[PDB]
Amino acid sequence: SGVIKPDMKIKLKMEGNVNGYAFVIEGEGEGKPYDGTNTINLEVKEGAPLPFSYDILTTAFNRAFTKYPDDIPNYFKQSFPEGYSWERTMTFEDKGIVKVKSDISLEEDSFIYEIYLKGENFPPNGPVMQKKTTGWDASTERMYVRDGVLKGDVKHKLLLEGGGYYRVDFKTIYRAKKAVKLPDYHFVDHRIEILNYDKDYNKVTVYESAVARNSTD
Repeated sequence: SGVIKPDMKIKLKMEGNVNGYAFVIEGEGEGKPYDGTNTINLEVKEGAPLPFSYDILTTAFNRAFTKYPDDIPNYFKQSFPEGYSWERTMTFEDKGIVKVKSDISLEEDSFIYEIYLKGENFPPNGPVMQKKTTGWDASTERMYVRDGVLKGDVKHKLLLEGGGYYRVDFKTIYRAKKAVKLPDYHFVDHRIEILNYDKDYNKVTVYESAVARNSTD
């Protein structure tokens, strides 16, 4: 049988620092790895109230939760039980930058994430530090092998209060902790949202769906 069950739990901890503000968030959730869906409930443990847009954290809160057709090798699911890690750079159009890394492990029927996030150079009157974003657009991530590991690129966008986009390029490198069958170039279509939040985003629920498809259609 599979180490990845059809219903998997999620536990995570993030240590973060954005424009010098340190914080700690813990999360618990669940998802359906084979359906590509996941929901995480986050709680700020240190650093409340967060003085920046929560949207710069949400995509850090696991591509094991991706629906894949059998004919596209699944880099992420094949990596278990050993698991995988990822590191990501998010370059924002006003020169803000987030670097985030996460280690994804498995114990019984929970994935465990250990996340470190550092955001720098956000303008003090920009949409991030002034909490004027409303969420991410739906996106498509381009997945392809480089130097033996899997890269994912996204030409992404945050939506702004009052209309308009705040563009953000994502570059992620995913590293399996064992030899796996490598996929060809393909796409993962995402939609992430904040489902609910309390006043200062101390308690937040995030949902994401993700589905893979070929690059030859």
